[PDB]
Amino acid sequence: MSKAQAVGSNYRVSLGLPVGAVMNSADNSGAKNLYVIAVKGIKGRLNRLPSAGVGDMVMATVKKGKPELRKKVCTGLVVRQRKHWKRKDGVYIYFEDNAGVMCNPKGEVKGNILGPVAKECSDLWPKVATNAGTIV
Amino acid sequence: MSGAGSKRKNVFIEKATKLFTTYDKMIVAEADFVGSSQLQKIRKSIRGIGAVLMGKKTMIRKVIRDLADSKPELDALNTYLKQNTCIIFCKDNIAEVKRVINTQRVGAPAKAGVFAPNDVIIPAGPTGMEPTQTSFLQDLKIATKINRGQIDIVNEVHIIKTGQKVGASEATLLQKLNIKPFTYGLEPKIIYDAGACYSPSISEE
Amino acid sequence: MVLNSLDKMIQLQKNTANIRNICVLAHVDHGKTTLADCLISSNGIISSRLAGKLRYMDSREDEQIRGITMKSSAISLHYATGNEEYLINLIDSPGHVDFSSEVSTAVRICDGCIIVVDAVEGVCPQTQAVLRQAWLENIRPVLVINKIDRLIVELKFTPQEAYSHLKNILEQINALTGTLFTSKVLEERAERETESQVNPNSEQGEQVYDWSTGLEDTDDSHLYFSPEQGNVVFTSAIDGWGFGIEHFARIYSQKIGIKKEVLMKTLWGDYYINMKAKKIMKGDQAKGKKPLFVQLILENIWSLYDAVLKKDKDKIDKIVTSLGLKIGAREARHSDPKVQINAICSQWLPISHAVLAMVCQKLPSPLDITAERVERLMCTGSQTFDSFPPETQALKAAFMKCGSEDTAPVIIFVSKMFAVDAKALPQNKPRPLTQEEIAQRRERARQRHAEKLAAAQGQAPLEPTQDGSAIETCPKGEEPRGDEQQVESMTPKPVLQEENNQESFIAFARVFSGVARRGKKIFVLGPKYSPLEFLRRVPLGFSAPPDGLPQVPHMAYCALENLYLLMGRELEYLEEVPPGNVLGIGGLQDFVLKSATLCSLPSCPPFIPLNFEATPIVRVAVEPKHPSEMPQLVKGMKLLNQADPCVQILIQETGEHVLVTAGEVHLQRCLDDLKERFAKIHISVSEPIIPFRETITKPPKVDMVNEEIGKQQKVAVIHQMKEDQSKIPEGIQVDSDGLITITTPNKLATLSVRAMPLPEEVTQILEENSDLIRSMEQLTSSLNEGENTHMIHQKTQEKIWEFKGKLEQHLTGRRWRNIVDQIWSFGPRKCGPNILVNKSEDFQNSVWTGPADKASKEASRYRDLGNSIVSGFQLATLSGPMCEEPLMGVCFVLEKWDLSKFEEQGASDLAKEGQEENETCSGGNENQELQDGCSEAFEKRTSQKGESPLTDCYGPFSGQLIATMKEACRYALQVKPQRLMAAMYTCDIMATGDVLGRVYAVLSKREGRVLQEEMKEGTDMFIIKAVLPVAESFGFADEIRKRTSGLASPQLVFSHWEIIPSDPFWVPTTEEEYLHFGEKADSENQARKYMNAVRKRKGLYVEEKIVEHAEKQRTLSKNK
Amino acid sequence: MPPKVDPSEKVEVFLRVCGGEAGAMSTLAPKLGPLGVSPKKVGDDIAKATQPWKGMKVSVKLTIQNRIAVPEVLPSASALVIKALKEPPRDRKKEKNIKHNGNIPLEEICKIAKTMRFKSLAVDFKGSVLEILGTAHSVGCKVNGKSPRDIQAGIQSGEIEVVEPK
Amino acid sequence: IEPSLVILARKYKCDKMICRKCYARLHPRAVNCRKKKCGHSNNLRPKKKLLK
Amino acid sequence: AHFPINVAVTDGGRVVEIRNFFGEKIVRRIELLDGITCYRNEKAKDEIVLTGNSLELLSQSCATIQLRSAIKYKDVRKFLDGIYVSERNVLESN
RNA sequence: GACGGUGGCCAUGGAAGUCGGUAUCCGCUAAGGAGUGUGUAACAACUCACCUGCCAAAUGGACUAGCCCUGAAAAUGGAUGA
Repeated sequence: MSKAQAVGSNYRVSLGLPVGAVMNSADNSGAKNLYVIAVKGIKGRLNRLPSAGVGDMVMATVKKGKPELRKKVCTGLVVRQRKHWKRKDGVYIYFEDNAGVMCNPKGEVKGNILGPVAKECSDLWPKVATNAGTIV
Repeated sequence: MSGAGSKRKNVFIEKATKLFTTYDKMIVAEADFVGSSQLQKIRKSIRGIGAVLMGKKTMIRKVIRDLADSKPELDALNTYLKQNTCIIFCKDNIAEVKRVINTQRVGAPAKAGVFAPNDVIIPAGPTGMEPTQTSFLQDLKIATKINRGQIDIVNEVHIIKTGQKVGASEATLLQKLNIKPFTYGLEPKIIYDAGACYSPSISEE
Repeated sequence: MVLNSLDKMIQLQKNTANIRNICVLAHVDHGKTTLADCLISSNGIISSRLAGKLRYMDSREDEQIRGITMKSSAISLHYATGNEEYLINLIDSPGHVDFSSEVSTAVRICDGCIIVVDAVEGVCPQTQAVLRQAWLENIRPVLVINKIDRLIVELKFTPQEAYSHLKNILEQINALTGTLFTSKVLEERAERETESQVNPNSEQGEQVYDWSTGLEDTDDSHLYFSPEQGNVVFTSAIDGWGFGIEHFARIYSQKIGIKKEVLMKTLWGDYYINMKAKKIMKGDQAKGKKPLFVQLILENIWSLYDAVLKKDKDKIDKIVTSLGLKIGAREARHSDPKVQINAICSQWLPISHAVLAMVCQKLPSPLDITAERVERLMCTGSQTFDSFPPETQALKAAFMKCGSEDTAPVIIFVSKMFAVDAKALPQNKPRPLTQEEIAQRRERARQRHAEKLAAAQGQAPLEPTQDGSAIETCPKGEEPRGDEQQVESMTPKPVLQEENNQESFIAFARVFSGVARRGKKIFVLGPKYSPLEFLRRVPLGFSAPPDGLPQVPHMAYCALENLYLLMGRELEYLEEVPPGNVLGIGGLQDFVLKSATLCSLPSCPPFIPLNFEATPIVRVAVEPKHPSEMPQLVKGMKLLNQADPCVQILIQETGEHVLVTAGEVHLQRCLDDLKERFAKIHISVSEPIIPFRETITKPPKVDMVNEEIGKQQKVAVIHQMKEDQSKIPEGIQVDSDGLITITTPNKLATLSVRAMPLPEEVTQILEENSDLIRSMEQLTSSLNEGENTHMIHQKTQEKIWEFKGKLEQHLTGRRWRNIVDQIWSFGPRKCGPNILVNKSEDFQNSVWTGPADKASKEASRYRDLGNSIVSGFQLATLSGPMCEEPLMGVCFVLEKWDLSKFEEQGASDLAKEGQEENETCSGGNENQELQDGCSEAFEKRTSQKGESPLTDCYGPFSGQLIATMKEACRYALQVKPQRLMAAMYTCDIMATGDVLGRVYAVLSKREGRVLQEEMKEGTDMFIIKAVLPVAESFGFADEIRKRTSGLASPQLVFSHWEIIPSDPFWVPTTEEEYLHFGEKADSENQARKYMNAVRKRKGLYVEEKIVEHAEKQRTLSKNK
Repeated sequence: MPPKVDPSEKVEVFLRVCGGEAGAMSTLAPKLGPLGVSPKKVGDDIAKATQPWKGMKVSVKLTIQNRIAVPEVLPSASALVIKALKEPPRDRKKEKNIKHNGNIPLEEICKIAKTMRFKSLAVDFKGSVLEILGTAHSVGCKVNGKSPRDIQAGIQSGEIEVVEPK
Repeated sequence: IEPSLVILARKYKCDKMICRKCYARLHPRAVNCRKKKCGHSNNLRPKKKLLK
Repeated sequence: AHFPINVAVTDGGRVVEIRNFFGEKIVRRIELLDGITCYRNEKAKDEIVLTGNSLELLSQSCATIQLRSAIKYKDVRKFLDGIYVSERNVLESN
């Protein structure tokens, strides 16, 4: 799932961390944390984490949030990777700290996206682009 | 097939070796190119004058039947079996035997398909065809240029040239006018009269 | 029109008889895109098709190709053209694909509808279901033919094929016409011709000059083979088209000078102009020349397409010029191949100039056609109508001028409500209350506020771009946001969304009402209003308020501040509707109840009762999940009532957790609804449905029942009935070959019964249930019956003046009129087929007079033993020959029941009984201050004298007695011969020559037989009659469709139930009888499982008690 | 000819199963059914009136299509005559139920009626026609002399010869 | 035409005989699988026919 | 005719190419063997003829062409479409 | 060429050789089962059984056992010893 990239996949993979990394929910829904289970499309090989997306969809969970949203897996969307990258451009976007949002399995983000969102992510997921006034 | 043509001899030696050519007169006519439907009906006039006889495998054992009968086998140097034919027994006169089946000669519906003469007129088949269809069919003599929802083709005559006799006629064009000329078959190959063979004639002498 | 406002429309909407209701409709929403596309462009309050396609309307090419994609929506499409108003409104009724009540409901939300009929297939369950209602109503529906630019663009044919297509359409429609009505003369009109203008003075006079030729209606005033005064159309939408015959005519007119009417006639069928100088010579009217469409009009279109394909800039322009219209602006602005076409078909598209006139010509007023649509659907009922004398107070004068009153009282009519907890836009807030502000918003929230919205959205959290000219400019709806407001307005606020919280009072519906204003009162009616109920389906007519006549007496009023369909949503501005309209109830009302028509009158004869069933009785006894949400389901079913006409919520016959539907998938849909769009719970479904009737074939043999039909000596009727059960629980004592009695006390209190067949007509009426519950119980307290006594007799023949049993009556002399009083348990539901036979005044304190059922007849006293009888034999009628289910298709007989039996048979069982009760023998006459024996004597009037010396207070105790009656009866049934009387709907399937065999095959596969065929007079269509069971008739239409292409149209009429060969058994509940071992296939069939999860049904009765009672679990059976 | 108005128009002979009234004829034949403009109910009158106690099940019924101008001629077959001979109530109202209750001869009372009806067919008449008649139906059994559905060139039920007028 | 061409089409594809081993479409009046691996089986379904 | 099959040619070079074929937007060029000509009295966008001298080669070429106008995925009773040899072993009248 | 009584009787608007079932008989013929299939709503049409034309002398089945093939896949490269 979902899947819709992009055109392209907005080029190479970069992560803040793979499996077992907290990033904030950045969402009006009362998920307060997002912890990764795994990432979609990772086919992977012998001993290698299923590694965080640059703006791609993930199997996640609400570890600390609303108890209703707590437990039960959730497809999400990575929004900003603390750990850095170069783009086809020659810039190195880098962030304060990791972040994403909990989302629908057609990609759609629920409420409104908080804070700054890398443009690649927006490009990937049109709903994301729609539901924010910050796309930097 | 698998047999003596199709099956063993002991069915067609029963109405061949038993039923001879032993009669007043005979005429050898081609009438196996016509359907049994109307042939069996016009067999009513044939069974009065005699009957039809023999399967055509025993045509070379007909010599031992012409020793018994007074008439010979080869009168005009023919065994009288070269195509699909019959032998009509006859007791009519020399001139009237030549018109005993020609007065009632007629074709019939076929099982493996046969031609019809396109010199004579083709009867009217399906009537009230589509206007577009009619327009398309330019080979029809009286054609239209699209008229209303429905229109007659208007054809009670031949739709193709006069000249093509039976054998080399267009059967594909007789499907356009479904009812086709039934005026073929039941014709004499030779006119035999017990030791006096005349040529095949449609009319009396 | 690009510019229209609601300020102009509200004034012109008040007046009536010059408005003309028009509606959009199709068989499965086929040709919906085309109709809508052309209308959107026309409409001005949405600002053309540039800022169009808002307020729910999803256009698709799939649909055109052939596709349903059904949806419930509405666009506010009013027109302030010239000097008049035009209440069109884009009605999109979803309907349903199979025949049903749903189809009847949804489709009836239309006045003066245009109907798209036959997509590329006819004579289906689709077309004969939805449009079955529309063509029945004489509302002057116009013939809309399918897309013609498919033949030009997609398939790529010449315009000559258009004619062919038209012809085909006509042919298709002929079949449809011949389902109802008659279509022997109309097969001539299912062609393409114009036989007029063959004369020399016409061929060069009215073809050069104008003159005039008639285009008026002929024979039929429906959609079958008529021009409808120049409103027939060829509706397309690939780049948007809005055109038809009129358009074609117009072009022709422009070439030399011929009248439009004349031209239209020519263009309906074929006409042959030679084109020398537009003058014709005869000879070409019997042979032909060249039809019109390929000569001119569509030829031009074809040429244009060709030009486009090749890519020519001036050629296209030339073609356009030739076609008799202006060439437009975008010819050297863009490269313009399709763009040019698009440009032209925004200038060309506003049909309001042409079509409105045509509409007017067709339809002088909506007042006229309203009189012809009352007698075509339910208004009094299925029997009578309001147009006839039954139910006539002030209706005939009212619906001639339309509406109930000219001052607007409001009414109701079901057309399926909107889904709550999603849309909840009707509110009690200032901006909908203020009717002007909302109107203003509506006219400004198409492409004007959109820019503002955009500005708000992108530039509020600050910095979307990084080092760009977005934050630098900071737009307030100026130069940047002006773009992207012509192809589609980005974020325009289409339906005026919810600013404040949800308060759901949404409803779809229809109402015809006069001039309604804001702050208008209506007298709200209760959850069950009796007066209303009493008015419908009978000749009664009266208007009075509650004086204790309804269940709830009330003197309260409800407000009604608006009339809305939710087409522009919220409390609208356009509320001043004329007599006759497409809108439903508004204000704070979503009550479209069955027994509560919202009116200003406190009670009135209901104008439309709820819709009728296509196939009678489709049910399922489901149960919900999790404990607190049990009444939730019930609550939901109150909302379900509002939506669909039939659900078992009002009046308990089978209990409130049961659906009532007509259809194949309708039931399924209903099931899904109460998980989704009503109550948000989740429930246990059970797709096995409809328990069949259990009929006993014949009586039992000589055992303890001497009055009988001789012998039951058969091996098996279909499955064995002798060795499968019985003969050892209470058969070791008596009966060798079976068991028709009991020996628990062992001849202290015993009985014997019989189950004969009963004639089928009689059964049918019984099972309809004409008798009431009060007709069989408590006649001393309530009123003593009279009209009901003879009716019963007419059905089941038995009386208190019959001392030779049931046998005499069943055989000889049917339909007598006598009193059938003093009956305990007349059937399983107390209104059914069974009866307990009185063949005695008094045996020995048994079998005479009910608990309080009387005919004013007594031998000595009314007192007898009615308490132990009535409860016992109710349970005997509810456990069949395989346990469970009601005895249906049966007239029960009681040979004898004898209490106070001083005889007895020496055995172990007897001994045990003796030990238990310490009785030397049974009685009632005597006592030792021991045991029980309850009777009717004690509660009615104390002691019993005359019929017996002492009252019954002795013999086996009452509970035990009650138990034992059930047991013996159960035993008797089990041993009797029985067959499965399967439930049936006869299939009167409209079929054609090629698809009879296929239909028959299906029937063969799924049980039944073809009885006979009836042929329609003068057509290739027929109607085949064939019985088919009810269980297999579900998913039938779909199957039919799959088999060929839906060329046969099914419709399931109810034709009683029949006996067919299937194994009528199910494993016995008693484990002593399961030692015989009923087989897993033949004594537990898949057809015979309608009981484990298909029998939880009780408004009236479904009680099954645990048999045998004898003190405690240690003292029940010790020597036994 | 084309179906456009009701007859007289489609003037042509058609063989029909018209004869019965509750199985063998509910509404018209399968050839005249799928056609255009023509009254499909007037075909009920030719069987109900002309054949009230004659052969019901798949009768040999010729009727010229002029519609309310038909001869109601009855050419018949060997299985119709037997039916006719048998009483009314066992023939009709028994068309979804089998019947084998005929023991009436066609070798004496129907013997001479064979040639009067059929006088122009493939078969020979007088000598030949007597044998076909003697076995062309399963309902009737006949007396000893001839019997159906066994050889007619050897033993029959008394007759051994190829032809002998019983 | 379309009937005269559909038949032709069928003849080239749908109306041949498959094996019950190799499933190999032989020819409309076939009698052996004509393969080495099969062993010319002499067991032959006619390939199915359908209206859809 | 849903996606009308459109075949074109060059003679001399002796090649046939199939443009539209079951919505295939490619060309399927197939070089005919030497000694094969191709004319076409089409009736309703149907019929190609290929005439040649060596039976063995012309026939082969035809077969190849036929093969090329075929789909390798999904049912064969689905699409009953492609090129199909109506009349082989046909000899012109001289 | 492959007919008639004939739409035999059943079931069945209808299913006529052929949804399906039964009895399965005779006329005329060289020749034709109340019929092998395809097909038809069903009839028809075609095809078979069955008969003749032509070519012109061999042919058809059913097994039997010799070699060959199918069956017959496993792990470092590979062994009639090469």
